[PDB]
Amino acid sequence: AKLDKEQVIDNALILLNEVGIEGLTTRKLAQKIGVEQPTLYWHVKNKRALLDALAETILQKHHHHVLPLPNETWQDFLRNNAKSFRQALLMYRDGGKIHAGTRPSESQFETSEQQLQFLCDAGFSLSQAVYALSSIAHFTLGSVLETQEHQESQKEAYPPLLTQAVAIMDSDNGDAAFLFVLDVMISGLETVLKSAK
Amino acid sequence: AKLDKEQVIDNALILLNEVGIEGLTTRKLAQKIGVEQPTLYWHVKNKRALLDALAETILQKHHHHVLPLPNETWQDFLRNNAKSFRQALLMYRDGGKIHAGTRPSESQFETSEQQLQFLCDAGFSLSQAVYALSSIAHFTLGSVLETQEHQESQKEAYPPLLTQAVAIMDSDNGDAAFLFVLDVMISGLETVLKSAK
Ligand SMILES: Cc1c2c(c(O)c3c(O)cccc13)C(=O)[C@]1(O)C(=O)C(C(N)=O)=C(O)[C@@H](N(C)C)[C@@H]1C2
Ligand SMILES: Cc1c2c(c(O)c3c(O)cccc13)C(=O)[C@]1(O)C(=O)C(C(N)=O)=C(O)[C@@H](N(C)C)[C@@H]1C2
Ligand SMILES: [Mg+2]
Ligand SMILES: [Mg+2]
Repeated sequence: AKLDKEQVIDNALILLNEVGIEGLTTRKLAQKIGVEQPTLYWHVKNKRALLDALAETILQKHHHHVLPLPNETWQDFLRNNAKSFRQALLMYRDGGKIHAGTRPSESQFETSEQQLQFLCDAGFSLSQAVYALSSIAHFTLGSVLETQEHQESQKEAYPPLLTQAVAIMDSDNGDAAFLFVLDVMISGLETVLKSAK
Repeated sequence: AKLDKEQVIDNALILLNEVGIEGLTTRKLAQKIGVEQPTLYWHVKNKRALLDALAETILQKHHHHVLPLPNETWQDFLRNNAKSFRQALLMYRDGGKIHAGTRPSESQFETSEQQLQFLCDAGFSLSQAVYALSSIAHFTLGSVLETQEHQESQKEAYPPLLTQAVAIMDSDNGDAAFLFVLDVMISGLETVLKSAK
C-alpha cells in the first residue's frame, strides 16, 4: 500500500501553505498525495476532520511550551505558553483560522488538564483558570489572524495619532502590541489573586 | 438607473449571512442585486474592496460605543467600547473574519483618533494607547472568531477539569470568559498607570 496518516498530514501542511485554508480540499489533498478519494477518506473523512487534524498537528509540531518548566512561576508559564502558541499559529498560512473553533485534542488532554491544574494550584478557581487559558488563546489567535490577514491584504491619509498607531502596528507585525498586553493580562490576573483580600 | 452604494452594501450584508465570507463574491452580489458586473464594479471594484466595505459598514451600523460618554472613566469606556465592538462582530456570519486584517476607515478617523487622544489624556503614552486599543480589538475578535467558527462546526471523552473548562466555554458562547479577561485587561492597564512610581 502507501498511506500512513502522518504522510497525509504532512502533505496537507504543504498544501495549506501552497493554497490556504479556503482552497485546501479533501479532493486536492488526494491529488497531491497521488491517491484516490476513498483511500484518503480513511485518514481524513471530511474537510472538517482534515482541518482539525492540521490544528492539532501544527501544535504537536511547533507548540512546545505546553507545560510549566520546573523553574517557572505561573506568570512565567503563561507568558512563555502564549509566546509559544503564537509562533506556532504564525508558522502556517491561515494558521489562525485553522485553529479557530477547535477544542483541545486527545493528544493534548494530559498537558491541557495540567495547565488548568497548575493554575488552580496557583490560587485561581477553576472558572478563573478556564477563562484565563481560553482567553489568552483568543487573544493570541486574534492577534495572529489580524496580522496574517493584514499582510495577505494587497489593497491598491490618516490623522496624526492614527498615523503613528498604524505605523507602530505595521512595524513588527504586531509583536510589541502582543507582548505588552500579554504583560497587562498577567498583571491583571495578579490582581485577581491579590483579591484574596 | 438604480444602484446607490448603500443598497449594494445592504444586499451584500444579506448575502454574507446567506452564504458566508468564503462564498460571498462580487459576481454573486451582482446576481442578487439584479445587475451586470461592471455596474457593480463602480461601487465595489473587487472582493477585497467589498469585504472592507462590510467591515466598515457593519461597525457604522452596530458599533455605537465609539466614544467616551461624559460620565465615563477610561475604564468604563474601554469596557463599553469592547462590549460594543464584540456584539457588532457577532451580528453577522463571519463577522470576525470580515473585520480581521482591516485598518480603521475614513468614516472612523475622527472617533478612533479621539479614542487614542482620550487614552493619552488618561496617562498612557501613545504606544500604550495604541497597544491597548489594538489588542482589545484582537482579543474581542479572537473571542468572536472562535465562538463563531465553533458553533458553525458540525463535527460527528475529556478529563475532569477539561470537561468543565469546555462546558463552561460552550455554555455562554464565551461571554463570561470575555467579560472576565476584559476586566483583567483593564486592571492590567490600571497597573500600567500605577507605574508612575
Ligand atoms: C484551556 C484551553 C486551551 C485551548 C482551548 O481551545 C480551550 C478551549 O477551546 C475550551 C476550554 C479550554 C481551552 C487552546 O486552544 C490552547 O491554545 C491549547 O490547546 C494549548 C496547548 N495545546 O498546549 C495551550 O497551551 C493553551 N494556551 C495557548 C493558553 C490553550 C489551552
Ligand atoms: C486604535 C485601533 C482600533 C482598531 C484597529 O483595527 C486598529 C488598527 O488596525 C491599527 C492601529 C489602531 C487600531 C479597531 O479595529 C477598532 O475596533 C475600531 O476601529 C473601533 C471603532 N471603529 O470605533 C474601536 O472602537 C476600537 N475598539 C474595539 C478598541 C478599535 C480601535
Ligand atoms: Mg483552541
Ligand atoms: Mg480593526
